[PDB]
Amino acid sequence: DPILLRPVDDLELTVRSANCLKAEAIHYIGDLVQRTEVELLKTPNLGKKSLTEIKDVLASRGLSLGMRLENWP
Amino acid sequence: FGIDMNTDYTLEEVGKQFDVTRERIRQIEAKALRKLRHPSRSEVLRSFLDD
DNA sequence: GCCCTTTTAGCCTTCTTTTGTCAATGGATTTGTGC
DNA sequence: GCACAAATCCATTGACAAAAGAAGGCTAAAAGGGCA
Repeated sequence: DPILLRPVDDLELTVRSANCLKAEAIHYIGDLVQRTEVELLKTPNLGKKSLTEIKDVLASRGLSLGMRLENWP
Repeated sequence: FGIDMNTDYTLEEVGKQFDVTRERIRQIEAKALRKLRHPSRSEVLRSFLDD
């Protein structure tokens, strides 16, 4: 789906968010929606704030956490 | 810029209106243009560009 | 008509400025994280 | 719930590079006149 196939700087969130995404190899939304609360939380310097803003932005776009990908690419 | 206003001022005039030095004004405007460059803020403006 | 001449308008490159551009730097909150 | 541990947003400071004016010289039209 077009929503999960955009860059990590697509939804325009905190710069710490993008830094942590590239620090856990997050560069596309396809597996960014694959990560659940714990998996995202494990990262360094990505506490409540960044992950919960991810939650809020995708909720404004409606999607959810940890969606299991096939047909990727 | 001249948006909904009279003569567009230089950086120093914007700073005197904001009591900040010109380089902060340049950083702020660059920040805003970066924010506007991405879609969700660019799709509507960009359709005005038939180029 | 014929040059001479005198003149003035306009471009045309230097120099002085004004304005923007780029790099670094406290230091303040803030967010993260261990307890 | 608390207490430290960087990440990082508001502002300088310097050093500078590129328009923008201001001007001073050259071309260079361009009035303008005067032997018949």
